[PDB]
Amino acid sequence: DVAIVKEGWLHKRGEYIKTWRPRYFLLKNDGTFIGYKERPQDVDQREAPLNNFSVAQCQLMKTERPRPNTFIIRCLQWTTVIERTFHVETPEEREEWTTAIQTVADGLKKQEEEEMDFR
Repeated sequence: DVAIVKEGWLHKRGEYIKTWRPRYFLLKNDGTFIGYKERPQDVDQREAPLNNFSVAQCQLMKTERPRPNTFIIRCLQWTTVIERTFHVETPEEREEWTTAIQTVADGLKKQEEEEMDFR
């Protein structure tokens, strides 16, 4: 029952080269957040994504420097800290994305609690 919640272009900052590159991202309701260099094609041939990570259990932060309307997805995975940084042109667009991501994460957190509580 996995479905795309929101998709669109985002300016993503590199993990190694801290430069910014346009990436087409798709957020699914199972937590999947996948980004491509180009908008995906309809075939088993379609190139692999450049970014692929679950937003489950992650935290959303907003910042204005160095670029305004920046949002960061931070996940504490074991001993490794994952941080993915994105920028959009307007604060409205950022709210659009952060709300969508937070809703998906919250849904997954709800499922987690229902599995782990009072077992």
